[PDB]
Amino acid sequence: KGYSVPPGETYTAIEAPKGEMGVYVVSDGSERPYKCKIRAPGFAHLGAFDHIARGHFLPDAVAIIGTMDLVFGEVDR
Amino acid sequence: RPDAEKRIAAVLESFDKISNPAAITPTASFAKDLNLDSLDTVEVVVAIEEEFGIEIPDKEADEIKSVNQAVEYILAQ
Amino acid sequence: VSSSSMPTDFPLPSQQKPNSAVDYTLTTLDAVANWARQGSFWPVTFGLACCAVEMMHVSAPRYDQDRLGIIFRASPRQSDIMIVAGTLTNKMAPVLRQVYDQMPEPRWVISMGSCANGGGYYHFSYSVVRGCDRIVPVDVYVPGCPPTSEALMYGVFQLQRKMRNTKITRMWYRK
Amino acid sequence: MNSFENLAQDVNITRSGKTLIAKGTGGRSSRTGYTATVFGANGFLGSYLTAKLAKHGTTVVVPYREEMAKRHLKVTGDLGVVNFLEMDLRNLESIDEAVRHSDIVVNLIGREYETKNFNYYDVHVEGARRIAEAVKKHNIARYIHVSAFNAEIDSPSEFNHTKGLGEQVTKDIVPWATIVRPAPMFGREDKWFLDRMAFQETSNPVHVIDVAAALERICFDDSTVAQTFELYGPQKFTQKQIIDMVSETLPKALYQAYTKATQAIWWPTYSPDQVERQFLSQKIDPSAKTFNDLDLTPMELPVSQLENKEKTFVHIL
Amino acid sequence: RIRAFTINFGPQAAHGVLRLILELSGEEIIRSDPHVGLLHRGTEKLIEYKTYMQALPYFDRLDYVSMMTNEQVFSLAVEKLLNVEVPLRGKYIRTMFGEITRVLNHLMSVCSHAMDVGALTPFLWGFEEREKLMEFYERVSGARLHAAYVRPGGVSQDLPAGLLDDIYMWATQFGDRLDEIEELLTDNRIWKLRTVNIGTVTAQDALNLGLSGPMLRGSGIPFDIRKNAPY
Amino acid sequence: AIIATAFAETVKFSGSKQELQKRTLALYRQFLRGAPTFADLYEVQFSIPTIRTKIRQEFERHRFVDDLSIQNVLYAKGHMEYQECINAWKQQAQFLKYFPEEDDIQGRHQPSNFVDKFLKNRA
Amino acid sequence: MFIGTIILVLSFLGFVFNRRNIILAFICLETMLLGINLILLRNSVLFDDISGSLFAIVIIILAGVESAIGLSLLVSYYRLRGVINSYGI
Amino acid sequence: RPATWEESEEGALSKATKYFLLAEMFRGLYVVLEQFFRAPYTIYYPFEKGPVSPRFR
Amino acid sequence: MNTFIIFIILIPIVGFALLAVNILLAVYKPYNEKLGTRLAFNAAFILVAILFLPFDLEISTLLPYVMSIYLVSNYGFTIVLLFLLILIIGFVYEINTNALKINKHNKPNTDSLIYK
Amino acid sequence: MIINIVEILIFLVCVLFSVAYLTVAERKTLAYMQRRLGPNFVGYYGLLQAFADAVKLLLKEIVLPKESNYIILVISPLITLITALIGWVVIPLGPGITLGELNLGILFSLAIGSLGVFGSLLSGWSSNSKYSLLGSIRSTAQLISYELILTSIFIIIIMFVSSLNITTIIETQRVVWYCIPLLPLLLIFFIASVAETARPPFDLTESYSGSPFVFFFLAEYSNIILISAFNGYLLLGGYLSFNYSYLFNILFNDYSYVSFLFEGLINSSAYAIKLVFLMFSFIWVRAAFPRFTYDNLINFCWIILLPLLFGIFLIIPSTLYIFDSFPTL
Amino acid sequence: SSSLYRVLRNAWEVGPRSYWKQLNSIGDTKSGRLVGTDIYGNKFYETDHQDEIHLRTRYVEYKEKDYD
Amino acid sequence: CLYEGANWFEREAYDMYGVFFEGHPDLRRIMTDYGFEGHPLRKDFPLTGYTEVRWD
Ligand SMILES: CCCCCCCCCCCCCCCCCC(=O)OC[C@H](COP(=O)(O)OCCN)OC(=O)CCCCCCCCCCCCCCCCC
Ligand SMILES: NC(=O)C1=CN([C@@H]2O[C@H](COP(=O)(O)OP(=O)(O)OC[C@H]3O[C@@H](n4cnc5c(N)ncnc54)[C@H](OP(=O)(O)O)[C@@H]3O)[C@@H](O)[C@H]2O)C=CC1
Ligand code: SF4
Repeated sequence: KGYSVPPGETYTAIEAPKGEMGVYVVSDGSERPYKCKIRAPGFAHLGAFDHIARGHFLPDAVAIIGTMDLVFGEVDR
Repeated sequence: RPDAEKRIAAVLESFDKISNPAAITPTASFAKDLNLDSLDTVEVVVAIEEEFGIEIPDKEADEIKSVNQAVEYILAQ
Repeated sequence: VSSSSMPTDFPLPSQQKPNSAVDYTLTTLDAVANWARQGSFWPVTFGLACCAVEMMHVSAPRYDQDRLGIIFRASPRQSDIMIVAGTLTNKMAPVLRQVYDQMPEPRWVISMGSCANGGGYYHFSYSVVRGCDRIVPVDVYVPGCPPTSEALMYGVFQLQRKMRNTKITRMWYRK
Repeated sequence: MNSFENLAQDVNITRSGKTLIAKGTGGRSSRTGYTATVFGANGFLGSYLTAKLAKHGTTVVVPYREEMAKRHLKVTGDLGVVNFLEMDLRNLESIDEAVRHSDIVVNLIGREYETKNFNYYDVHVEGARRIAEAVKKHNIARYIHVSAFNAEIDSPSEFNHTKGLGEQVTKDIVPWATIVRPAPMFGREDKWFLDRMAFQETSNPVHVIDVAAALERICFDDSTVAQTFELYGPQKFTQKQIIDMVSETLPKALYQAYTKATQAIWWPTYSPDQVERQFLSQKIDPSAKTFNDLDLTPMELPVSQLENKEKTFVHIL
Repeated sequence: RIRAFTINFGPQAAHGVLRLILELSGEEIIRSDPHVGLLHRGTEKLIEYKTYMQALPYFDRLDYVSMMTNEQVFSLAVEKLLNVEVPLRGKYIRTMFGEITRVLNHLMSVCSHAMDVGALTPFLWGFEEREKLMEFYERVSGARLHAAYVRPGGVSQDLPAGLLDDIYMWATQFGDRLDEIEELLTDNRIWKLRTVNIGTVTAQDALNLGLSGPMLRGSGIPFDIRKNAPY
Repeated sequence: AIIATAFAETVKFSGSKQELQKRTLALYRQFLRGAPTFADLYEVQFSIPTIRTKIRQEFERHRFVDDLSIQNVLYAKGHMEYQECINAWKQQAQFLKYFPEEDDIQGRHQPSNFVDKFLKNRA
Repeated sequence: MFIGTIILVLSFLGFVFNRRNIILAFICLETMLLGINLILLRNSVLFDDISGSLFAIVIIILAGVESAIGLSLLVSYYRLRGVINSYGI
Repeated sequence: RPATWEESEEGALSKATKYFLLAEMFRGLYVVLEQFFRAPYTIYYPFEKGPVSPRFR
Repeated sequence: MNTFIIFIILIPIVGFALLAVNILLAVYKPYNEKLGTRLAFNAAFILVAILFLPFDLEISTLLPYVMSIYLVSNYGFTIVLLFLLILIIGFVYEINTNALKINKHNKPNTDSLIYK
Repeated sequence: MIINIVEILIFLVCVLFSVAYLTVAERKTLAYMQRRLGPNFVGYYGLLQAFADAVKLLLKEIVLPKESNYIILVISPLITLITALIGWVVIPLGPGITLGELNLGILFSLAIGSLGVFGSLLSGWSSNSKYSLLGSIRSTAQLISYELILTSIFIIIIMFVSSLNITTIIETQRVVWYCIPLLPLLLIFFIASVAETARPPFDLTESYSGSPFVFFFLAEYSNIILISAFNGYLLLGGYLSFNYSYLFNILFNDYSYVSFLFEGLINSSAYAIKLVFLMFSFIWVRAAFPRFTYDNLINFCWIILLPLLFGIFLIIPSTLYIFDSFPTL
Repeated sequence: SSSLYRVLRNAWEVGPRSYWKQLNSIGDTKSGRLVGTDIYGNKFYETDHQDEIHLRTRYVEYKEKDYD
Repeated sequence: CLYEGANWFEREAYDMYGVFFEGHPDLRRIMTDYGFEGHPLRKDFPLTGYTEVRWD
């Protein structure tokens, strides 16, 4: 069966080395989570790509991927 | 101009729900004269204008209801 | 011609040993070509998740791959083989097929991981292909969800053993 | 959802006595119950045939010659559906072992050119001898034998001669063989067709997906036993006509001397009995059954304004 | 009308399964558009049909170079919901394995950045330190890459018998193995010129984009969670 | 992401039925203008009036919908579909999702009556 | 003198009856200069002196500079018209 | 406030000798030259296996 | 008949042999999936190769001088000095104008935040 | 006529073996710089691996795309192969040991090195795609931009010899090499040589199968050893090591074929040890450095190196003038 | 180590017969102790030598020329 | 309108749930198949889905 979690909601964020990584989990009161959501750091980093990479050359569009450090397990799940 | 009118007629017979292709008078209005749909208005307009290679803005396009307005329009080029 | 001359007993290619000077010649030429296809061994990788880091431990200085002759020509136009190292979603199954399409004709593919054969951890998901068996015809399966760099190298050695008995020139002799 | 279109029903009995309950809906993960052996499934017809056969879950047993090519038919079926097993036509136990559990079996072994080990007489009338021996031996319902068009024995053409000899052999041995004569065959990247190029003979080309469809539509109804079928397209074509359709889509003795020179190579050279077949043309049996027997109709073989819009774009930044 | 030329950084320096439609005017990027979803598998739908202990490996699947941190965030959320407190040794041990996970992550990404820019020896030196650390993972958990070690009650099991004496022996030499990698990049003038005014983000729009960690602290803002909201 | 994609539209919801009818007819015009670039772009077997009859058929599916909000959600889904098709993001394998009927005949024995539905128990 | 005369004459007539594109006109101009070079360097060899070689080494440099000038002229022709016509300028 | 060019302890000659004689480039060159002369890490896989803990799966 | 010309003719024999060996030896077997307007460019791209040529013509103009350097001693030296300096002045034109740059079109937008 | 063809196939077997083993050498020292082994899988100690790769790539499928000139695409490999290999005549392995002793050897070595640009640019017109063109544009722009300063360094060196013969330069360098006075020129010539092959310090455009690949591959490393040969003769001592007159007056007593054998061994051992240290430095600079943007590269060549080179044009004839030291023909 | 002295003294300790088979098996030269053999037949060795790296002390010499 | 980092998040909430955000430039799908009909993170949507993929 598993253990039962009391009913509630939490957003818990820690600092992954990529950045602030959080999870928002909604507990029904059952032994399955009613809802889980992963806030990945690299999702917000790749969403921010257009804002920064305007007006850079094509080689410097590659050195900026390696500073937001996209592993893509983060960005899509 | 005169076989331009023949050409505008020439592709307007190239459809259906037309139970007489001889019923296309020079002021043939697509809804009541020809029994055309809400959709066949903008179907057979788009078919008129790819015959020439012209392109239409859309208040130049939603205004057209009749063959006379098409061949009065057509000298935009 | 009304008389059939085909023999009622002739060995299968898995059971046949060379006897004639032409057989030893084609066996030597076949050995030479196979040795080049093994000693140079170029792994196009279509790995899209975690097994890719486990592949980059085969590039690491503890378990080296270049000491085997392995280098990642990162273009399918020059890679001998493909490695599906990771999942296959339904958005990428034609992309994986198009990358598989472009490689030149002596081509193999090994399936690295458990997400790459039969769906894996994500087997009952809406956006996943249940293994690249549906897309590409795969020769060696390396199992392991992170299939140990040990085990991926072992799958490479298994593929090189498959390259030993390919018999490209004996086959032209109708064994 | 999916559905069994190849089947008339669910519960099918074969004539040997086996009861076959098909399971589930149609599609990849379900099974019809039939076991089929397709000889020459490596071939250009046979790839499409067992693609259509393993699509619904028919267990297909394919005997292969080389194992490097056969890999492209593992994709076509479910896990456990296609079963590869090695075969030479010489070792007769491999032939009677591949057909041992088939309830239907298809031959397509036919070769364009004679080589060092096989003439046309051993591929077309003696391999078919041995396969029909096996089906004779094993009580297999629905032996299907594929031939060429222009398949008669009075022909000067050794190909056409020994293929008529081959059907003589398979009517000799199994009385219940369906026997199928397709026309010239056009499809994707065919060997001596569209990619070979992209003349007063007249023959019909048929699309190969519909000869495979027609073949499978033969395979499952037993209205089709001990009848020979000829499968010809809709409209009759000249070679110069065909190649000039192709053109706007995109002395005999020393020509034979040239093909003499070019056969002694590992690439598939032109056969000399092939120019011989070129003067021959498509004369089809009227006392046969064509496409409309099995409910299908085959597919037929058939500057001034951008300069001024360019005048508003930017070209040098 | 400056007409833009369109290409992709397709899946086949893109780190794998990314697609990136760029629109260029010669050299310049005037528009960017990352396409994402070629790796998306629906893990978030799948967690809803597993229990919490069965949902634990879904987390070290995602962000597959920093596993213990992904385990730690889900375990801390379930701890907060469960209203339980982990023992003392269980806290220190997850501090330690969340920091060698941090070393492994920064190692992998710094050397991967150096490879796609063009320096390729740090790739291999960092990956040898990654082998030295993945053995510590295999001692501790069972598997090297995916460890289900950090659990919502705490830790999976106790340390092996002599590992504390071994991480010390590793650290004594890693201190200089890192200065060595630092020397051919930090004051390399080619590595400098390639990244000095590249990727500048102002501190006010680093907040509006929702950026954090090394990108928010790249811009001058003193914020990190293990000092501000510690755990 | 302050700059948006080329064939973008800020999603906006209409309080009137007729202005949504205006937007729907403009959308039909965009689709049928783009039918030849769809035929070139996706390397299709057939010719352009079959793309045009499918666009018309996909619009005659949703003609007698009354509720204005459901027509708004329908119009937004349709514009997203146009933006995917015109920008060459969808591939040919998902462009040909729209044509399951056209590619091949799926075989014999199409069940029409109760009995040939019964003989295969709807398969 | 034959090779320089015939390359100059054939180069000239290929320039004159050029109706197909513009860069055939450029390369026919350069081959005309080549033919002039051939005639002059033969005369320098036959007369045993450097002065034809002097004019030839100067006209090499002038041909290069004219190619640079005129191809920048074509680029500026192309700036405002993103097409070059087949019939000509 | 960032220092101007005139409030710097290095001479222009000292600063530009490091400029034209590539000083720290040579330093980073000499690092990997040192690494040429040391022991590699490679084990030979089917002849030598790497780490095992009993917990391994 | 020297050993200079066997080289000139023999290097192609090397190449013709090797690409023969592959074309004669390897699989062709292609298909559609295996197989497979104009863009604008910045001015410095075309500029580097157009202005390349007047410097190249100078470098091969030094080539008659450095072979004659003894015979024109103290006199051709000064003529070459004047030649080189006349071309150095066109070069300082070129680098004062910042000609060969491709410069990025988007700034941080320096213009300040004023109100009302 | 037996003599010269046996000599030329001896020279060909030497140089076309040594371009193959340079590949095996770069993989092994790139590996040991990265603290791993090189190949040891295919020879007794890893050798004939370039043979393994050539044996396999002459078995590889050639793809001629929809987009392509077929003829242009397969004879751009040969015109780059042939002119990457033609420049191997004029290098001396000793005094007067070339495959052709012509009095204008630098003019030839300089004219062949300008013929090598085409097989980049021309093969951009192969497979005409909009990104398959401007990458070739950036490639050829860098290529011509750095052969400018290559030619410049050549003409600076010939200001000391005043002869376009090559072994005349090496006999002139017996009193001192030319790197010892002109050491900034050794640095400038090394980096221009690295750019002229587009090595992966100075690579941007990287960042076929079969015969068009192995011809480009052989042309790349033949260009490596050819520009290394250029550095070896005009900047370092060509075949010169030390005096070795006293050692001979100890050893020998009169001219014999073993004495000429010994002297040729010493001369080409000196030449080969220069060339081998130079190729090691090529691989050693490949291992340690990231790459360039096109703008950093063009700024580097036209704005930094070339004005300094103008200063060198002014300074070196002026010091040959101040002390009355002009070289005589 | 990466030395020539190590391969030198190990080639002298193991002998030329065993050197040619160890060169046809691995790239290295190794001097072991024969801890034991396999039921399949696979001789195993442990090296006590000072200039060894971690994870090099133990190894296998196989029986067949195709080894797993 | 206020947060430039919000829209991708809104867009993900669009595809998994079908929730709309009026006044949004480029609301469309993200991290799902392009021809995907359905909103996955939704209690009426089944786990394994409606469709599957193979090579015909
Ligand atoms: C006071 C000194 C003497 C005074 C006399 C004047 C000069 C005489 C000496 C001339 C010798 C010149 C040698 C080459 C000069 C290089 C100058 C340089 O550093 O280029 C700078 C350039 C960018 O310039 P910038 O934007 O201003 O940034 C510089 C950061 N401060 O940076 C770049 O664009 C890239 C820099 C590339 C550097 C080469 C990189 C790869 C080549 C490495 C070669 C190493 C050779 C070692 C081989 C060893 C063999 C044993
Ligand atoms: N123009 C055409 O295409 C026509 C074809 N046909 C006939 O249809 C049949 C198949 O035609 P098609 O598919 O187009 O061409 P194929 O290439 O398929 O014909 C050869 C097939 O049978 C195999 N084969 C040939 N000889 C042997 C042999 N001794 N032993 C084992 N297998 C052998 C081949 O194996 P492998 O794959 O390894 O090469 C291959 O699978 C043939 O009988 C042909 O006569 C009918 C009329 C015209
Ligand atoms: S196989 Fe395992 S480690 Fe590899 S990507 Fe899939 S789940 Fe991740």
